Amino acid sequence: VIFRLIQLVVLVYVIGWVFLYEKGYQTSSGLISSVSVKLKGLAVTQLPGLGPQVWDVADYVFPAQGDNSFVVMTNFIVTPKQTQGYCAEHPEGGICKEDSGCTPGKAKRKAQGIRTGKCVAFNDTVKTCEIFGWCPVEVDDDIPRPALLREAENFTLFIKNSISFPRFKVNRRNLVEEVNAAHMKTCLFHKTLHPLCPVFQLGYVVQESGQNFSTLAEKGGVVGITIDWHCDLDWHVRHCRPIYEFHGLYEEKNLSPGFNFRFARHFVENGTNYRHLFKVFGIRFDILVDGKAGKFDIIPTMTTIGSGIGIFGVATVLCDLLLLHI
Amino acid sequence: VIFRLIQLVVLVYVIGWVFLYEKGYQTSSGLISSVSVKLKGLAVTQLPGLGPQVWDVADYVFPAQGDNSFVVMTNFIVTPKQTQGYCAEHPEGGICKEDSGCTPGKAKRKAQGIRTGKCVAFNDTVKTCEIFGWCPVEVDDDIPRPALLREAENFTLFIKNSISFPRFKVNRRNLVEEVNAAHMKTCLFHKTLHPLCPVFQLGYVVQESGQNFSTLAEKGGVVGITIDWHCDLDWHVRHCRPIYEFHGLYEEKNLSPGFNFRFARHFVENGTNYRHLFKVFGIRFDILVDGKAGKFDIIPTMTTIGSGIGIFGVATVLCDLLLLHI
Amino acid sequence: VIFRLIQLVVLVYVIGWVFLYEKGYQTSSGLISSVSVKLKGLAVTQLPGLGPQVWDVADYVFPAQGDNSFVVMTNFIVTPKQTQGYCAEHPEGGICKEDSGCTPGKAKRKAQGIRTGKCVAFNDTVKTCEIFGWCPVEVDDDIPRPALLREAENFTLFIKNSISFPRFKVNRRNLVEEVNAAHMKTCLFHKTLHPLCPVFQLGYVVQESGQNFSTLAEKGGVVGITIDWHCDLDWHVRHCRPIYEFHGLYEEKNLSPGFNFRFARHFVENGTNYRHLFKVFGIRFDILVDGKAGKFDIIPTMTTIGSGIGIFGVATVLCDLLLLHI
Ligand SMILES: Nc1ncnc2c1ncn2[C@@H]1O[C@H](COP(=O)(O)OP(=O)(O)OP(=O)(O)O)[C@@H](O)[C@H]1O
Ligand SMILES: Nc1ncnc2c1ncn2[C@@H]1O[C@H](COP(=O)(O)OP(=O)(O)OP(=O)(O)O)[C@@H](O)[C@H]1O
Ligand SMILES: Nc1ncnc2c1ncn2[C@@H]1O[C@H](COP(=O)(O)OP(=O)(O)OP(=O)(O)O)[C@@H](O)[C@H]1O
Ligand SMILES: *[C@@H]1O[C@H](CO)[C@@H](O)[C@H](O)[C@H]1NC(C)=O
Ligand SMILES: *[C@@H]1O[C@H](CO)[C@@H](O)[C@H](O)[C@H]1NC(C)=O
Ligand SMILES: *[C@@H]1O[C@H](CO)[C@@H](O)[C@H](O)[C@H]1NC(C)=O
Ligand SMILES: *[C@@H]1O[C@H](CO)[C@@H](O)[C@H](O)[C@H]1NC(C)=O
Ligand SMILES: *[C@@H]1O[C@H](CO)[C@@H](O)[C@H](O)[C@H]1NC(C)=O
Ligand SMILES: *[C@@H]1O[C@H](CO)[C@@H](O)[C@H](O)[C@H]1NC(C)=O
Ligand SMILES: *[C@@H]1O[C@H](CO)[C@@H](O)[C@H](O)[C@H]1NC(C)=O
Ligand SMILES: *[C@@H]1O[C@H](CO)[C@@H](O)[C@H](O)[C@H]1NC(C)=O
Ligand SMILES: *[C@@H]1O[C@H](CO)[C@@H](O)[C@H](O)[C@H]1NC(C)=O
Ligand SMILES: [Mg+2]
Ligand SMILES: [Mg+2]
Ligand SMILES: [Mg+2]
Repeated sequence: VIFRLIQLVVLVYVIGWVFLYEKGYQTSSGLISSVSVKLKGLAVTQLPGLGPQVWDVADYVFPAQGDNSFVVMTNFIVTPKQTQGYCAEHPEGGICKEDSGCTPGKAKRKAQGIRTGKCVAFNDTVKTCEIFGWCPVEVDDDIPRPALLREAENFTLFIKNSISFPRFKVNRRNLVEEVNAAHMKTCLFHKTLHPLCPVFQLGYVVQESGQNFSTLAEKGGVVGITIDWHCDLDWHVRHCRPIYEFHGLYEEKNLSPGFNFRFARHFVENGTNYRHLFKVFGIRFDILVDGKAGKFDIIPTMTTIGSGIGIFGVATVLCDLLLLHI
Repeated sequence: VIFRLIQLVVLVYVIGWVFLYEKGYQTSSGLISSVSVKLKGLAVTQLPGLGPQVWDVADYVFPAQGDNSFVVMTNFIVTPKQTQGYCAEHPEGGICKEDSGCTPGKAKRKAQGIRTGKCVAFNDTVKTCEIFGWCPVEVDDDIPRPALLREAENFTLFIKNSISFPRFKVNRRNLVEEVNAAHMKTCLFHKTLHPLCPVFQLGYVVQESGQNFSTLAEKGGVVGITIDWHCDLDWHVRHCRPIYEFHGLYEEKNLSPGFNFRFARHFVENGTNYRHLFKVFGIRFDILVDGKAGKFDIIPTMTTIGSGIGIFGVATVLCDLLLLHI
Repeated sequence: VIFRLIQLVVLVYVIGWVFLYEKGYQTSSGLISSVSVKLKGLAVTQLPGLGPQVWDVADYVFPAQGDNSFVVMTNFIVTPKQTQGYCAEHPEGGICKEDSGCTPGKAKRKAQGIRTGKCVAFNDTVKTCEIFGWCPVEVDDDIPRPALLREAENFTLFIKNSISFPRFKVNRRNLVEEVNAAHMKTCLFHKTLHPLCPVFQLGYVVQESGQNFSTLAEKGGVVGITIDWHCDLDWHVRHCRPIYEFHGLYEEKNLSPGFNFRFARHFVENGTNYRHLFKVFGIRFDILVDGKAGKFDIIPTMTTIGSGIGIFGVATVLCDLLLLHI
């Protein structure tokens, strides 16, 4: 009788686990995703010598059109009115005492310009090789300790994620039926309180990634936002909801901490070409959307049943051999 | 004799389905893809007060260098010569009667600037809190009903998709051998007539995604272009061709319809910093390239044969048990 | 005795191959990746009529903030001070003898502007239809044979790849423990000599992709950089290292060789709107990061053991049938 008992255990396993837990009766399809991101919020940076400068979405989001991976500027160093000319290079490229030390040409690594070959004063104490390039050279030694856009903590990120399961011809948007005009007006995403609001406060996103916004704001950082669409299309499509998880690890001990990049805003003034060089420290938000849809299909159902019978057949042989040797 | 009959059925299944349909004799490798997109076409927008403005690829493609996900501008709202200053904020941030209602600071959500705390006239009828920020504030209430770049319907998208199967060291470009200089000159992609022309008319792409370009043009939209490379490398490499499928669902009832973003073109005029704010309504084309290559390999062939023998062994046991109990 | 001999062979197979080589005792999880790219190096282009122009990271990287897919400019054609006006279109849009040939409107394909309908002289020998658009029209017929930014060969690409295995809560950066401040100062990645230095010389990357930088520099190109994280988390996390492989095939015979795009730098001079049109020929670097982590888990271990017993049970039946029929 114990022989058939195992058969029931195998039958329970197949039905309970393979046929039900793993949804063996369902076929699976990946998704194709499109992510639209809009940032709302504004930061003001009043440099002691420069009047209050405002930074809206058009100025602190890179790229402006948005992408799966986009950068929100949280701190910057600006070299205003850079012009192509001769000037002393940054001392990070070497410090010279006389023109003999400087060699005409271009530095082998991290070149700042075309070295003329004569030493010139970078400042009163330090003399550096004269280069041809964007002048004055960028001085990014002093990152602002309170991030100039630390107010980006309260910026709101609206993630509009349109997914499709092409095999099942099911289109879903992360703005699920629950999300309405009233929610989009005042809702801020919370992992438990508002798990479906597609408006994310950047500080909350960074905090839920296991990171500190104040630390990430100063020198930039990385936050990974995963949107998971695990949907059972055998149920009403309204249950096909996204799951948001935030990822990131900022170790100050780790070398090259944070994220930064340089971009320039070229302009012409007084019939001369100038540019504003910005070393933008910012949090790169990588929005990775993954998921699978499961819809009942007869072909996986039959193969799962066939696999269950095959498992049953193997188990009966194993029980037969077991009883013989024991 | 029925015992061996089932054996043939299992043998037919293994050979016919596992060994041939599923190509069990082949090993499989994913692909690494690079997508190059070039947009050709031009739109002219003659505002009643502003002379005819032309929009070529450098101006309506975001990003200009292109990407797997890029935006073609189909409609825009422009705030010309925005300057950082004091002005009335947009009424969407609140309408005030007196300065008492306004509070100095920054709005908690969708902040437009630094509220000075005194109510000022946004226009004759409506007074809004004075803010410091980009002035005049954007008025995006009236989206142009005929899209300013509705001529983007006839824009041509050239998708240059270079894929590689690194395991098989096979490199393919969507410009297949069939595609030649004469085709690239006049061909427009059609799902059946010209299924290999890599030049796609945007209107056709939107139409084949199940969407209406006129609707998507006004408020933006999303079109997913999937390039599938299902190649059997046992055949000549010339048969490794891409398959293009277009995806998208635009529901006007759905909240936040379409896609839009704001970008600015900063410039200096009369020794003052200005910017042109554009609320760009556009169709975000997400080009997702997937696929797998199958090349004959002895190791999968042996395992498939071994699996077939294993299936044969299980089937014989099942037939044995069947005949006993029946 | 040969019966049990096969049992050992199956036991060796399960333990040796399934349980050990394929790490059946381990569960597997994909990774979520964020790629930060910084380009260092400078190129100078001294046009015979235009003074030496320098190109630093802010000017030759598209997008400036970087992405998984980014473009490093290696050659460009510039149309300076384009303004919206009437002028002769490029002869690629058609050559006319009289105004009768030109038709007012817009060309059906590759439109350059709004044709006024009167033929005008493009140059002394050739007359083309007058259009309204960006003037003077781009003349990209003569790509510079020595690429203007062929010095991009010695540009250094710093790939900062932060990955996470969310199931295992393991965060890794391609700046592995071996990589320190001293390495990041002077190291250049080599496939064998320095396989962990995250600073890549562009010439080396193109060369290791099977391509010639001089060829790719002139007309652009594509290089795929794959970062593979195949990590066994049963071992210390310091062994979770990335593997870099470079992919690309440049066939001059292939149609549409290379990669190029057009972007504009709009500016206002003398109270008039102008733009600098750049046809940027560049190498698009697609950084695809993939990999899987394997950590010992009891559930895969039991199923692998159960599968091994199942394989053992099937093998015993096959040996039984074999001995009967033979
Ligand atoms: N592409 C590159 N080639 C060579 N060195 C690089 C490159 N990118 C960064 N580095 C160097 O690596 C170190 C850390 O890089 P990281 O970008 O995090 O620092 P940083 O202080 O912002 O650098 P920098 O101001 O030099 O761009 C610095 O010494 C930086 O100069
Ligand atoms: N990041 C965000 N934070 C908060 N609200 C947002 C955000 N992005 C969009 N919204 C709001 O969500 C609603 C719909 O968003 P959507 O971007 O589709 O509309 P819109 O009319 O283009 O918005 P807007 O002009 O305010 O950017 C609007 O009320 C908009 O203000
Ligand atoms: N979107 C498009 N629609 C139509 N033709 C296109 C498109 N993109 C490129 N082409 C044409 O395809 C051919 C090769 O394309 P490719 O971009 O490699 O060449 P090109 O010389 O840089 O082109 P162009 O200067 O015309 O942009 C050219 O004749 C080009 O005009
Ligand atoms: C001069 O420059 C060096 C290197 O950047 C810096 O350490 C030093 O403090 C500077 N001195 C002054 C007086 O600014
Ligand atoms: C964000 O939270 C509130 C705004 O409602 C404010 O009190 C706080 O200071 C803000 N923090 C920053 C860093 O701007
Ligand atoms: C973040 O860092 C700041 C300063 O480094 C510190 O005051 C604060 O307690 C940290 N944590 C949070 C949650 O802000
Ligand atoms: C004033 O602004 C409000 C809010 O934008 C608008 O509804 C109204 O039509 C405007 N009135 C005039 C006369 O422009
Ligand atoms: C696109 O098709 C033709 C151009 O050949 C033209 O008749 C039609 O009006 C165009 N449509 C738009 C919206 O520009
Ligand atoms: C698209 O919409 C327009 C106006 O909304 C309508 O006239 C047209 O019939 C629709 N369909 C197509 C295919 O253009
Ligand atoms: C005139 O333009 C045509 C077409 O671009 C070109 O082939 C020819 O060489 C040009 N002639 C001169 C004198 O520039
Ligand atoms: C790159 O290599 C060295 C620089 O160290 C130089 O001799 C060589 O000419 C450079 N090549 C180019 C194309 O700039
Ligand atoms: C690359 O091309 C140039 C010119 O086309 C040639 O001189 C050189 O030998 C080629 N190979 C390498 C490795 O530079
Ligand atoms: Mg620095
Ligand atoms: Mg609005
Ligand atoms: Mg051309």
